[PDB]
Amino acid sequence: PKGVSVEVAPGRVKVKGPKGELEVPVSPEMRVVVEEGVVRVERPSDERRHKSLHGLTRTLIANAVKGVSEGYSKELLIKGIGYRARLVGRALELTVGFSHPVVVEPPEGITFEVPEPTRVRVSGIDKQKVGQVAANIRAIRKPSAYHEKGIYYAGEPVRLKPGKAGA
Amino acid sequence: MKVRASVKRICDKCKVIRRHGRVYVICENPKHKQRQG
Amino acid sequence: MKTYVPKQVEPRWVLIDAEGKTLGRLATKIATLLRGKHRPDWTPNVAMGDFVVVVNADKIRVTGKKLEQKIYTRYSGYPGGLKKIPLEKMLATHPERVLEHAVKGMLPKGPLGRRLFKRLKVYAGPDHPHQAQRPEKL
Amino acid sequence: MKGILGVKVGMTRIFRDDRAVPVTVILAGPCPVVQRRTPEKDGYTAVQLGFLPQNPKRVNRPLKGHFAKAGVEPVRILREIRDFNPEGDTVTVEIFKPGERVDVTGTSKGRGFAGVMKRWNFAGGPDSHGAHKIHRHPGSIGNRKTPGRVYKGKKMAGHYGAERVTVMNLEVVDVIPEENLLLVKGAVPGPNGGLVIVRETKKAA
RNA sequence: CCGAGCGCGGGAACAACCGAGACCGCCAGCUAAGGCCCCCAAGUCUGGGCUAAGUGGUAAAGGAUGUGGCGCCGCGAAGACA
RNA sequence: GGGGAGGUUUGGCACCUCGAUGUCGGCUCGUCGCAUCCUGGGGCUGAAGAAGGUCCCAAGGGUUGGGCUGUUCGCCCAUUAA
RNA sequence: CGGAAGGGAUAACCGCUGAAAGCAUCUAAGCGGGAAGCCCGCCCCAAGAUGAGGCCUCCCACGGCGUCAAGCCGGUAAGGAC
Repeated sequence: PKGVSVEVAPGRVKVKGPKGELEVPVSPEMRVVVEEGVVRVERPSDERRHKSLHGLTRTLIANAVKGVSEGYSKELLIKGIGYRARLVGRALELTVGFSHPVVVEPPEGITFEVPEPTRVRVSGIDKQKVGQVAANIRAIRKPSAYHEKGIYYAGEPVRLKPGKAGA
Repeated sequence: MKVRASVKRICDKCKVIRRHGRVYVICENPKHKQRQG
Repeated sequence: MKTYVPKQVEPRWVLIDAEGKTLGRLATKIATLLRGKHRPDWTPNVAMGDFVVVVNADKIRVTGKKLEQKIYTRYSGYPGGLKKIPLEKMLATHPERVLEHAVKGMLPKGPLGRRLFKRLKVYAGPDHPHQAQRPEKL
Repeated sequence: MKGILGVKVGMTRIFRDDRAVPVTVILAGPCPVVQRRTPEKDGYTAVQLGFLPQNPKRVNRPLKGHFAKAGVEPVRILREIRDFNPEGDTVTVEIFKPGERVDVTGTSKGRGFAGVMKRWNFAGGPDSHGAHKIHRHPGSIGNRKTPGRVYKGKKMAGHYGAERVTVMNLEVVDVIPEENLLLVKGAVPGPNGGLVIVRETKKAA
């Protein structure tokens, strides 16, 4: 956590980065402190719920920091045929297996950006709400449909028999 | 399979994951897709 | 001798917080006061137990999964007239109700048992009609 | 969401367009706006609306000739449009332009105590084969021993008349300010020449 | 045991489950069963264990990386689980 | 081959009712139940699509008209998203 | 003409960042989608909502016994009724 900007509040460790700030509030349980320069976190005890919280949370904020330290690596590879991804002005006008163009709009806190129509890119400045939108588009046009055709993160398609298996 | 009182780990690549309260048996193939119901 | 019966004493008013408190446990206390069980000369057939103005009942604490679990019910004489509402929605829309329901059931059923319910005003605030005395309690 | 008061007249079928249209007419006419109602001293947003002028000795006392603008009362007194904050002056008819659809409230005429068939609707039956005893009759009501009671509101014979209804999605294709009329798709509840308010319709807002 | 004890207190309500043989009165005291946050009378007593389902608040063969504790047998600082 | 549930069928019991508790179906009027016929949705598929097979959630509203039989049952006719 | 369109919370289920248990997870912290179904949005009742509410106004004292305490009695004002 070098050029970061953490901030200990009661149960809400606020953190600024080169892009913007993020508040990541978690249960006060355990201990949330900025010491020496890097941030630490430590369970109150060896209690199941607590241990869980300790790990989960410590890593949550650990990403929260590296989130404003730019954690955006998320982009969709649209495969298939007549599937073009455009970007006019602010909105993204991709055109999949659907009978109409797919119209998405970069909301507050994150940005998309479509280089070429075969693959959308998304600079996400919020690791949480990020994969949610990755999944937004992936689940907007689900791929693999038996043989192929659709929207892949990059996840190697599992097949199934094409012009067959239907008696 | 898919929803039945006797849920197994069948092909070892399946797991028991006590999600949302009740038991499921998840894997890769959704054919093994049991559930404690 | 012959047991003594109180004269027409002057009803004493009282104010209670609410927030952070436990629903049942709270009412638990309210009731015993709506009657004279706290006063040394409690009498069964009379009604002389303090009036109780409770503030911001909109923030009462409740254990377990009540919030999502606990379901209140009302039945209109009509077929399929059962109407059940979750403690969760009772707070949102007019929550001063929860505390009342909780208490009403914790008071006698007879005529005066409702008479004493009248002695209790609950507000989703705080804030009351600053009528008089009203010494806050704990 | 605006409105206008009104009295009923006309019904025909005027060959507008080229096709036929059942034409219910209403005289909105000079229907006053006398007093608004604001949140804190009321709890909503409404206005009071009068109607036809003939009122001298038989009315008197408070009038609301008081109010803050007199004008005297109608004779058909006044009602109330919620969510409507006008401009000021007594509102005529043209509030609604031809080409819009609207809601409308009014009393239904009175058919009083009727026979269950002509009420909710049952059936009756045995006009011949069975008995003559139970022609226009409800037959049965509840179950045998349990419940052993008569269902709350299980449809029964009785009144079906002096009520009131609000109809939605009627269509006005004319409005004559020259004598204060409103020409709509005929569906007009109530009799020819009584109480009827018009308000804006609802579809998607 | 009732019946003959639908006389009494528990059992929410209940001849015969538990308590307990009513001559009569009393605005007196110990107590049974059962109980003690409030109905309704008495500990929101003391102290320490378990559970997260409203389990309590009425179900089995049977099923599981639920949680608490316990026992066994390798692996491992020669360096392991992943 | 084992374990349960439901209380519609078919029974074992003989406690309310022999100084009366009118037994079949159809007309009329229903209301509720869900282990759902249809209509929403989703998971699986020995599912290309079409359509189907199966399970899980879901009663909002709907569940048609005739032939025959006193017959509820059922068979048939014309249909229906059913 | 009515079902609606739209809003809100969700099931089954589909998802995101994420641990305990260095990997994995749709979850134990948090967020999203998601049903003719739940709450509303609609129509009607409806303040005996004994709690009898709110608003716009409108009329008004001593007239005879209650001096001090609530009544009681006769015609009037807004009016109401026959």
